Amino acid sequence: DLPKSVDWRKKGYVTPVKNQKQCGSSWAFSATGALEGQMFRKTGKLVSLSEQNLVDCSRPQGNQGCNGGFMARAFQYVKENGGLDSEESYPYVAVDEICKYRPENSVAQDTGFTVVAPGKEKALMKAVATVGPISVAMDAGHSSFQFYKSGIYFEPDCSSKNLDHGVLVVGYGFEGANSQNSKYWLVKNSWGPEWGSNGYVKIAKDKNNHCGIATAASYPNV
Amino acid sequence: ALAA
Ligand SMILES: [Cl-]
Repeated sequence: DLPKSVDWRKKGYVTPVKNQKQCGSSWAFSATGALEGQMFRKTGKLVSLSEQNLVDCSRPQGNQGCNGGFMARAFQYVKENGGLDSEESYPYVAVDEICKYRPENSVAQDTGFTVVAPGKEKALMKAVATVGPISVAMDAGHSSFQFYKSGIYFEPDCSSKNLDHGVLVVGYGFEGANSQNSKYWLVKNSWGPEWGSNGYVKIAKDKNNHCGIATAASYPNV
Repeated sequence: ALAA
């Protein structure tokens, strides 16, 4: 079966926490996090990827820069575009700018993406355990989420269907001794290391798709 | 979503 807990940060698949600042680009941070773990799995090298590359160039795939977007449209762009640059070559400035995509600076590629059956937390558990970090959307429009600090986050006002924020599941686990209760998803956010728990949040797991975490999960195929 |  599947492991009782997984934490890809402990295996070198995850870069330090980033900060999207005042730009609606969480979708891009989620998409680069997932691509960063897959390229690492494939090559053994961890390289920070460019969210800016995505914000500036994927309008054709249906993204809207700092006005919003979707992780699947971003993997679609890296595939149609044939590549994606590093952060070091195409830095993040948090505003919509001129597409400056440079093929010679590409450090990642993907042939498309795989989707996790919507609403299926156990399908998600399976993808996290066998693939690596997974891009997911959640409902983060809540004061308790803005002010989150520690523990398992559970917010009654959360929706599993109306989502507004893209994040990355880097693993899952539980608190205590019974591996079957008090479970949580380990999630990397893009509001800087200062938000939450060093930039992460534990979201209640197997509690009816809390905050929509398994409503729209996907990962790139490299 | 954006940080407050
Ligand atoms: Cl956003």
